[PDB]
Amino acid sequence: ESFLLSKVSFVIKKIRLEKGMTQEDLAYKSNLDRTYISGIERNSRNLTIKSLELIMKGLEVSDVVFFEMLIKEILKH
Amino acid sequence: ESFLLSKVSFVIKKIRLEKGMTQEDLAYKSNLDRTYISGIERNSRNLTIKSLELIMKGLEVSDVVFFEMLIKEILK
Amino acid sequence: ESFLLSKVSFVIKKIRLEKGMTQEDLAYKSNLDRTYISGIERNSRNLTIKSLELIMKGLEVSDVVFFEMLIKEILKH
Amino acid sequence: ESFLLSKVSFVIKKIRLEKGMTQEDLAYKSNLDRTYISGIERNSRNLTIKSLELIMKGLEVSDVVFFEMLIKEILK
DNA sequence: ATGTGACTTATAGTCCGTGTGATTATAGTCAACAT
DNA sequence: ATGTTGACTATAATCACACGGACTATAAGTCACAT
Repeated sequence: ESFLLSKVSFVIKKIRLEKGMTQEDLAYKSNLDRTYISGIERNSRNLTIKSLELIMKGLEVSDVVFFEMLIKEILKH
Repeated sequence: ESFLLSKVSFVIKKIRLEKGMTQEDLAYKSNLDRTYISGIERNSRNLTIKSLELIMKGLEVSDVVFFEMLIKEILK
Repeated sequence: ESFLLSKVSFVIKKIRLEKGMTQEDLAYKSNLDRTYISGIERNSRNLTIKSLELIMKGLEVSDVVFFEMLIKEILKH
Repeated sequence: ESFLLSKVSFVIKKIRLEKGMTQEDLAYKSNLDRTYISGIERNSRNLTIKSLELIMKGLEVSDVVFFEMLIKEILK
């Protein structure tokens, strides 16, 4: 569907595994539904900047380093 | 409101201006509503990635250039 | 399958709803997985007395009270 | 160990005796292993409902009578 | 008769994830009128 | 030109649940040898 979305959803998962988190921890720490974290990674889903922020806080990661990894993923072949 | 959401909006407005675009024209170029655009720039909207993407295409700016800018703006 | 199991299964759910609990709450307080609580209610799984005991403690109900409702459900038409 | 588990077992042993059965015979009647039964009666086993059901069949006691008894036993 | 121990094998119970209908909050989109 | 106020309607986001596969702990079932 959307170019950027699958990149965002890819990076959320990448970080989540890097930090040895599971989906449902992240769902807690991000103060969003269990199934939403799944749905974001699983398919992609069209999240909101506010929701993205919540997830970033949950990944225990800064806006900045998130976007830095986002850029790197976009740039790949 | 949100810090990120504010910086996003600021960035959208910044790029629109360094390109000498009007809102009217930013909305024409991305096929969204001008009041919608207005709203974002006065930070009254919490856009989705999809929408953000349409706005980048309307600004004629790559995802990467946008985020490069968004990062810099984020750091005061 | 087993006669007693689906009865035990039924009564666990009945109580759980009577107390306005959700599976999530229950598996919570029973310190079992929410998958297992679901599994039990769903497909009448074959639990252990120890696990049943945990569920009773989770339902905030006593041995006695449970077995009294168990007897009732068995007796029904 | 568990409180319930001990009284299940106690009950199983109680009924086997009130009937005049040996373990050997409770095992035969319920098509289970004798050491299996001995284990339960010394309370070294944590039955599943299914197993309990087989032991009730062997004792020839309905679920209801078993639980009526277990309750009474439970209340000291 | 019953009670051990110790040793496989079935399965109970765990852990992480997928996929889904139904409801609620809210973004997406477009009016009217402002300046 | 841009701002703001309601609106309607799509959909983001929530909530309670089912379902699967893979792995770990342990109950199920059977030996040998006590007594």
